Amino acid sequence: NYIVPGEYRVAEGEIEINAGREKTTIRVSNTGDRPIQVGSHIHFVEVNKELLFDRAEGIGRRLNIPSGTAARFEPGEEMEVELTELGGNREVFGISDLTNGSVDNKELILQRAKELGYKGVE
Amino acid sequence: MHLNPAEKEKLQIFLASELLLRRKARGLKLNYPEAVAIITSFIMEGARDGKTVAMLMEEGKHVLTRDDVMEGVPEMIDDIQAEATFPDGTKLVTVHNPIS
Amino acid sequence: MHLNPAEKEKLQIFLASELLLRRKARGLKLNYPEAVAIITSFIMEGARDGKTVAMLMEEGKHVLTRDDVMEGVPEMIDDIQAEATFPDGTKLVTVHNPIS
Amino acid sequence: MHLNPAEKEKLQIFLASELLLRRKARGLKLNYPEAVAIITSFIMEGARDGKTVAMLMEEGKHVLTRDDVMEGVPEMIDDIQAEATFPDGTKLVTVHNPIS
Amino acid sequence: MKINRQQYAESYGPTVGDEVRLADTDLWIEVEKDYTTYGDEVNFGGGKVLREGMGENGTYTRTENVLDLLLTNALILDYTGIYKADIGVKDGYIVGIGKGGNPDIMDGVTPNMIVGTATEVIAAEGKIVTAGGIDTHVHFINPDQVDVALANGITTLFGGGTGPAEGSKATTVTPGPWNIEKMLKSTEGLPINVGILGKGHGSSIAPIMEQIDAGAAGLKIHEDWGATPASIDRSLTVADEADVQVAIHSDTLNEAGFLEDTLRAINGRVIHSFHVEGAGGGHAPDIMAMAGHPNVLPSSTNPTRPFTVNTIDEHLDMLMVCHHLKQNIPEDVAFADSRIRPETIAAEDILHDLGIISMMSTDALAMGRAGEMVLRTWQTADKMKKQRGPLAEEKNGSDNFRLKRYVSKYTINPAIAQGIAHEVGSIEEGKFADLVLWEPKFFGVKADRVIKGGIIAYAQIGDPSASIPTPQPVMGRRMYGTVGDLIHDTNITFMSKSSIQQGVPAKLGLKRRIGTVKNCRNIGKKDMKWNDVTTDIDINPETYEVKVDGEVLTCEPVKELPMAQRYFLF
Amino acid sequence: MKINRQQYAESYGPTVGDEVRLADTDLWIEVEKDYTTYGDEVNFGGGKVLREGMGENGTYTRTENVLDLLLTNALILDYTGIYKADIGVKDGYIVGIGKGGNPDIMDGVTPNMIVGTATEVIAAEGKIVTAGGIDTHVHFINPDQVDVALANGITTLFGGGTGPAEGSKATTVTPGPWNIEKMLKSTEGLPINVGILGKGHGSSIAPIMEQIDAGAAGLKIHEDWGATPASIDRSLTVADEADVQVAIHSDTLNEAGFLEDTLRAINGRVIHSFHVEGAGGGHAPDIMAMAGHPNVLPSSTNPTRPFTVNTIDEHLDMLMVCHHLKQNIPEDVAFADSRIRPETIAAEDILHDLGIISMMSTDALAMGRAGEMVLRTWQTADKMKKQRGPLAEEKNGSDNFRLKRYVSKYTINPAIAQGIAHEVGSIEEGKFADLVLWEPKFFGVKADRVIKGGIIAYAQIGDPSASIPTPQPVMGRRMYGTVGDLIHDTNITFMSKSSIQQGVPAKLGLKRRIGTVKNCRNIGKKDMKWNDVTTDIDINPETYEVKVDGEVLTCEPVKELPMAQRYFLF
Ligand SMILES: [F-]
Ligand SMILES: [F-]
Ligand SMILES: [F-]
Ligand SMILES: [F-]
Ligand code: NI
Ligand code: NI
Ligand code: NI
Ligand code: NI
Repeated sequence: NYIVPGEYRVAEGEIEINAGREKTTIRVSNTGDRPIQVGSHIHFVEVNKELLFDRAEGIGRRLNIPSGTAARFEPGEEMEVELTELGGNREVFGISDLTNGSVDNKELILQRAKELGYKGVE
Repeated sequence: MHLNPAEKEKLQIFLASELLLRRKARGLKLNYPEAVAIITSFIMEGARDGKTVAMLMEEGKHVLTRDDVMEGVPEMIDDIQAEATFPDGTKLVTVHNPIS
Repeated sequence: MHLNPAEKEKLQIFLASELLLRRKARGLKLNYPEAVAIITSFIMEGARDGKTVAMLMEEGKHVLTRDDVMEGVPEMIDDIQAEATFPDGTKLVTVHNPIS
Repeated sequence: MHLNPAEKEKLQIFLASELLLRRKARGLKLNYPEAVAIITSFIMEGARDGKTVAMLMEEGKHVLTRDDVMEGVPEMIDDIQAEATFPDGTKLVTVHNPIS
Repeated sequence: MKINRQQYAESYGPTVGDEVRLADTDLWIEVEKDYTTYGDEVNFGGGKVLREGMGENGTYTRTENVLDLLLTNALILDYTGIYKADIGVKDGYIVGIGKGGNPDIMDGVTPNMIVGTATEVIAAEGKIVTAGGIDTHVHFINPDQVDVALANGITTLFGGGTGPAEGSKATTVTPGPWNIEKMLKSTEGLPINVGILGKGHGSSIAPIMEQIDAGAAGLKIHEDWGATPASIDRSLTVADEADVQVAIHSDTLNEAGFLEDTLRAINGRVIHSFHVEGAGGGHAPDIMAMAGHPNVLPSSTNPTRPFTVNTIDEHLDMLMVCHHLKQNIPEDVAFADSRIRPETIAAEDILHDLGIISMMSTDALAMGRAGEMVLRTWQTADKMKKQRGPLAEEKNGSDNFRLKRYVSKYTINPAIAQGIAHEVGSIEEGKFADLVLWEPKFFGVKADRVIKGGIIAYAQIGDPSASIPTPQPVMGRRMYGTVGDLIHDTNITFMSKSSIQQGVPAKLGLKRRIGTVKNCRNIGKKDMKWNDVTTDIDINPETYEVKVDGEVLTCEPVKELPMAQRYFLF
Repeated sequence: MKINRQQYAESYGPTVGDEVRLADTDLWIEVEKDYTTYGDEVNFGGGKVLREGMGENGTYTRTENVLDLLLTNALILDYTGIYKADIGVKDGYIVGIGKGGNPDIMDGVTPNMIVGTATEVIAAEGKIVTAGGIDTHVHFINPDQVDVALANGITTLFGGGTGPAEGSKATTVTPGPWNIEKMLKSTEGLPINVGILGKGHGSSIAPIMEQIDAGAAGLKIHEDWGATPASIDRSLTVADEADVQVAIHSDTLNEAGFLEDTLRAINGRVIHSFHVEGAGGGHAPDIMAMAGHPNVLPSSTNPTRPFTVNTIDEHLDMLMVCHHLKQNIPEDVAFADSRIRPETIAAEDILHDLGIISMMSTDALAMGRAGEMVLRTWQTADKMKKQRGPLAEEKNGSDNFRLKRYVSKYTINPAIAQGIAHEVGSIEEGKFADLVLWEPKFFGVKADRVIKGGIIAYAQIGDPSASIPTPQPVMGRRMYGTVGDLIHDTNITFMSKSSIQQGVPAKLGLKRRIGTVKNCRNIGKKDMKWNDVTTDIDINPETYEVKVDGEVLTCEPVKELPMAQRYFLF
């Protein structure tokens, strides 16, 4: 019966994020010499050019991590991450200007990525 | 004296600490604003004494203990932050979880 | 600390009482605002101590006597009123004719 | 209490002097605003005690000496001026070159 | 991937089924529902979600479903529910309650809650958000009272006065066209919403009505101006024509009538009965019986709230002091003993808990505390839980029913009573964005940030010279919503329809938002949210014992309250 | 008759060749030239020179070359020189720098500097007079920050915010047309010059541009809103059309790119790089390399200024606190160690001394101190003198070159960067009379009097009840320039050309002087007075060591600073 003012008494159970969406695991490496940290809601194909991964597997996806968190890649670090699907209209505008429309346009996205030197366009 | 706005405000912290210290001395368990005032004034006086930021981050956790304060007060105070003029100019001290 | 407007104002009463108490201690007969400050601060500290309103109504008449104050001061002070946070929340204490 | 604007302001000088006096007591060399506060409060309390303007002009030069203050502080303070209520009403005291 | 509930609540605030303690009370509120899509929570900061192309949309102009302001992850406590949502504000009004962000990439975004280039963000994760308090019993006596009110989450002041004049120190009255005009002009500088009451006294209609036409928003009948059958009648005839509310402080002395005579004069018309328990004024000893009637909108003032061990001693003397009574005048002593009654004060606690008294109010500076309406509401609810148990209506564990009953007393119900609930009084789409954020540890005690018309007006914030705003001293301070001409756009002056039609704002050069008082005369007790109970209240004229449904309503005074010495420096 | 130099300086302030110590620093400034005619010095008082028929002309009307205000015997410290002159003000602007008085009887009177019936006098003998500080990195979080700024001689605040909303607590952004309008209205009550930055984020032009048309004076790109290649690009396209400046806080996380990618997006366009050292934000670890580029206008924020023994401990924790980081999240720890770097902070001291970082700024209340931009500029210069010696450019004895280099950092250079140097930022004929008087003993620490548009706005002054204004307590106080409608004429709201052309001031009822932002897009590093150096800055990605011209730039932190414990009560 000690009172902590304003304390929570949370319910039992756990919260599943991004429920019902396809999940994909991919390996990613920071080929650069400075650290790269990637937020939960950036269109994954549009991350820093010097991250090497199968760029196609980043299209229409973002990290499957709690909203507002990030994945960190030290220089030279390679690790696996899990991605989830973008939702809503599944359109991306701005960021690196690789999409500017539907994420369904994989060929166009990859063409732009390749031309601009985003590593890992296969 | 050429008091600036912060010097005027911060006099009030010293005063509140003096009040709280009198309450503690007559045997009262201190409340939330009293505890904050005491620890804050301690930090500012410590800067004036020429202690380092790192010293004050450590010392600030030993100014008041849970038996000095009312139930729940330790858990109400996540940190106390204060800026003061050190020998090397104004710096911020943050004391994390000052009362266990 | 989360000071509200009244907490800031009422710090000044404590300060004025501390000033007045120093003047009394060096042998001065106290004047009108000094006497009011001392009795007011006594009430507020008494609330903080957990005394009742009724206790403070009684005690407030014995804080200063006519020999502690200048000529005419007892007759200038018809009553002193102060609000403070008691264990059961804010209450008003009125001390009637505090100095006979 | 019926505090007027000057009474409210001048409480802050007393407070700053009390702060400075605590710093001096724990062995610190005082700085510019600290030194000014101590001498100013001394003047105002002296008026309250019923000293004359002429007494305070003299005494104010002996409150702090150069060994009580930081390098350069004596030369920073050309004079200290304060008004207070004497037995014969408000008067201005100017202490010239208070710290040699 | 799953997150445990403790960690989820720490990051985003609580979600469905989680409970939160209100300050240091025994009251727990439970999240009833949550508008989020788990994994797509909005948040703002370095590497967070509300960034261009991500949770912030980079395409749409402000007009295109974009918000001016998003409060993320709020725990809303309101008569409408206790639930988790983002709150979206535009043009100073609440335009969406739901889920904000970017439909490009997020699921479940409310269509008009797009975070775009135009959008400011306030993080409400881990905060309780309520409507601004509506204080309908304000004496305008000392302008320093405004900050006092804001600091405890009040955003609308309805009442009267011209400063520390004896009429105003006694009564919520700004009398006559000229005093009303002057105080409407003064109001241009007060950083809070305001409505002004005229003097509800006269035996001819014109002297009363000209106050309404001058810009008053209502009337106050007060015994100190003669709460006679005639003044009651004329005021209500005016109010019925003008569509404004009348508040009453009845004839304590029973000089021209007893309670039944006042009720006869009212003649079934709608009226707001101030300090209905009666320590604050009214027919001795039985005024509180007003609260049983269907045409009465009953409020308490705060010094009797709740019943404590110091209440009587304090009031007996408070009454003596402010009425300049003498212990050596037997009439004055008998008067005080007839007016300050533990029997009715104790029953008042219970009548609140039963939903029979519908509203709280301050009585600021005229037997009431400007910054304690919200505070004492929750202290009352806590005392009632301790003494009467969880209400029968509660769904196991939580105090949600009680919390909705009590929040309604100082938000929606006073707004409905005054004819201003189209603008203020609850967190609902289409209403003015007067919002109060509270840390749960300080809930009901000291507001974190008070939003007025969509801009922060008051905040507990620290050293203005510091590197960040959190270092000491943290104190309540006026924010940019109160500065310059922004004070005009963030606050509402409520006025009668007739004064608005007659162009009073232009005549006086009022620049504040102008709110119309309406739909005051067609309401009753049944319209008081969660507090709609009508019943026959019997008050024994000899013993002052209060009975409802044949049961004596009594409870004990308490020696200690929560929301008290843990928090306050004095 | 001859006067010895000591006595001359005591009476009239110093003259040619005399030196003055800056506060308690080791820095000495030397009078380079003097506009007076010895024997005809202007002075005011009983039996003094500025009296009718004598030094005051009794013939001419105000229009006829007469001044509204003469500052007598000023020691000017400015990028244009360090020299002795009278300063003449008329219609709120500096109209003459030279020699004031009466051509009837005095030699050498500047023709438009007649002291006449219309002329007020401020005695500046023995004072140092500078331009008001131009702070271009202001978060509008707490209105109490304005006095803090004035007290340390700042007269223009450029930045953004809506109060203590999370967006504003992180970023200098007032987002969207509505928030911009609201803050323009708030600005009517702030006694300081102001310009407001919109959100430099979006992937379409219109959402960004509508902020400029609404009255923003510039844009801020901030990583917390997504400092992506797209947002950078669109903001600069808008700025190039609108002729306003863009400030950037780049992608610390290197999420969408490294420094080179941000530079590619900028594509040679002009940009103001905030807190270029990077503890305050930006591409880790090499952001400071921005300061080598010709199209970059680089500023520091003040908490790293200068490098001291407490700086790192303080920042590592400051960062942790304000970003709500956890010691038990390895990413957050690695993030802090990558962002707070002694190697780059030490190099930042040197880069200032070399003229490679051109500007200072506060970062008020969002990792920066509102009242310490001027203070820390001089503490930096003093540390550099102690550690690096007199600069090679100095003419024996004095620190004039260093003093002009450093005063430019907080006066003229930020004004040029923002497109407002036609109005403010230096003591020159034709510019607004924003002037700060300093006693040399308090120089850079506490301003004596701050003149805004030719009227004193803020002053260190004593007891308002006293016989004279010098008795205690002497404290900073708002003066008559801030009162009533005079606040409108003594301060400038800076706005975009398009908003001015579209009549925004009239639409919003703005009464302040309206300043036009212009000539922001056609400038570069070469235009930064005394701080125009371009070079290749190499930052080692492993060790964070900074090299220029193949030399490692390093220096030690100091344990003590001047302008510190001798002066401050806390
Ligand atoms: F009343
Ligand atoms: F009342
Ligand atoms: F920042
Ligand atoms: F920043
Ligand atoms: Ni009443
Ligand atoms: Ni009342
Ligand atoms: Ni920044
Ligand atoms: Ni910033």
